Amino acid sequence: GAMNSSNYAELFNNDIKLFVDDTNVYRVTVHKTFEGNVATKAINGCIFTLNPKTGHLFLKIIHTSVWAGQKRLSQLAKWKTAEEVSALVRSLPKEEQPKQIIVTRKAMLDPLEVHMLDFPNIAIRPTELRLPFSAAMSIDKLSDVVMKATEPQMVLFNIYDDWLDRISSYTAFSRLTLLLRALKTNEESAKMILLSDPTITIKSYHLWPSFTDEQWITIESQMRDLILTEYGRKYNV
Amino acid sequence: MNTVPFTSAPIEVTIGIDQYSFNVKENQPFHGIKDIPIGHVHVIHFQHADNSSMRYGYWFDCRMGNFYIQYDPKDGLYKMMEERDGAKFENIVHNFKERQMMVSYPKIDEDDTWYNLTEFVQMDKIRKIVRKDENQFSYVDSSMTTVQENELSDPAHSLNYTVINFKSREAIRPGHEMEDFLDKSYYLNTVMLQGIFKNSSNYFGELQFAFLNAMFFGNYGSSLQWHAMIELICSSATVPKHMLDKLDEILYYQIKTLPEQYSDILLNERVWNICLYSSFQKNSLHNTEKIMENKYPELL
Ligand SMILES: N#Cc1c(O)c2ccccc2[nH]c1=O
Repeated sequence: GAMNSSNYAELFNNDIKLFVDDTNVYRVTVHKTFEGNVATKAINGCIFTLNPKTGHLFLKIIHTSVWAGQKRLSQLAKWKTAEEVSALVRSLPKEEQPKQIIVTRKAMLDPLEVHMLDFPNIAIRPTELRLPFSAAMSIDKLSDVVMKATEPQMVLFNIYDDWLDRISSYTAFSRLTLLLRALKTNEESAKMILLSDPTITIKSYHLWPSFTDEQWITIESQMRDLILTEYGRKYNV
Repeated sequence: MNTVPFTSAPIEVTIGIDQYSFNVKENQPFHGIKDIPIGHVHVIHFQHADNSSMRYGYWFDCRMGNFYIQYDPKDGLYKMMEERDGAKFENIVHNFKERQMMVSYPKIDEDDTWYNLTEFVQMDKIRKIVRKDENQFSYVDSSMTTVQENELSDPAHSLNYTVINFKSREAIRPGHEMEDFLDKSYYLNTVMLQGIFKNSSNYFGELQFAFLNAMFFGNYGSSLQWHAMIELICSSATVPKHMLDKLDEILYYQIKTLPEQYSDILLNERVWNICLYSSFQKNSLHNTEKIMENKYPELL
């Protein structure tokens, strides 16, 4: 059934699974019209489909042309997400197809279930975890490829860079969710922590900076402090 | 006007005949029911005084044979049985009618309730949902499960209602996933009406039969089927006008007849709220919406 704090280690076992986050699929800017009404302008979006064991990210860029002449776009966005996830699964060799797909938002369950009818053995699960994957567009290289797209495109990344050479998947996922939670809570402060030092660079083939083990401890501690601060700055504590 | 006579009544029992019911005492001199209107199916049903577990009963049509009820002390129930000798039957019945040992089907002349509840119900269709081909009548009880319930365990004792499942390949055309899930018209009109039921009369007949089994026996899988068949129509944007108007009449009489005290278990809040207030057909069921609001405003 649902994925929660009690079955958290299941994410790192050897059954292939994927998280799907649709938060950033349909993105708009709201603005005033000349007549003083309000209108939206869509910008490019993305489906965030992530294997939490290996770090493999299937970033399907959603180009604004997919919304042209369509109605009820927030509803359509869930179905388009499910269409593209189903297309991705069908494109993978059988031995790479997931056994489970975990959606971060319960509204994706029916769309994905219906699109996956041909795969009755792939379990579609919700989660009780509040995962911070909406902040994926705070990762500069991901935001850049989404905004620059002129047509629908799939881009593959490893969201863990080379971390799995040194740490386990469990620890890598914990680091990723800490970084993303920080970026979600105070993006400016998080980016300052990461990228305030120009001497600590991001490899061309990576998303995050090339921190040593000891620098990651310092970074991770700075991210926790940021989240706790914002939690206080918020509720006043 | 036909007659379902009874060998005897050895155990105390509440006997139903269609929407009517009467209590018979242990060994009371009761020999059956007369004046049964010809032209409709009927159901004769039972609830024992000592064990309200298992309401059970028999669907029959007197045009198809001469039937009688006899208590079996081995299986412990009132059984329907057909009499193949027409003279013996006329002779046993006339004797029973002369001794005034039969209750009269108590139909008020103005009253069309039973016709309205069974308008599309045919015995030949009942006998395909309830499979026991050696008899012309059909046994149903509170506990019998449906084909669909069993798939999710004795097949010979099942209710073979048409399986309806909104998240199934049958309901969803490849390439029309969102379209078919949000508007069930292709599943209703092509798959079910044109393909399986052949016409709306057979569809309504199964819906009406499912309701009657839910009401008279508390049969849970029948209630599931009744609600699924309502939801499939209401969740379709394209439904022939004659079907929507007929559905409103069908449901109106079903809601009218339902015991006020059974609404908590026989009515699914989600389906009814969706059907009357959110669905494509939210404005096409005026009579049903009006009776539901005045009789069960809590559910909504
Ligand atoms: N035993 C016995 C029978 C009956 O009591 C009976 C009663 C009503 C009608 C037909 C009947 N036939 C029988 O074989």
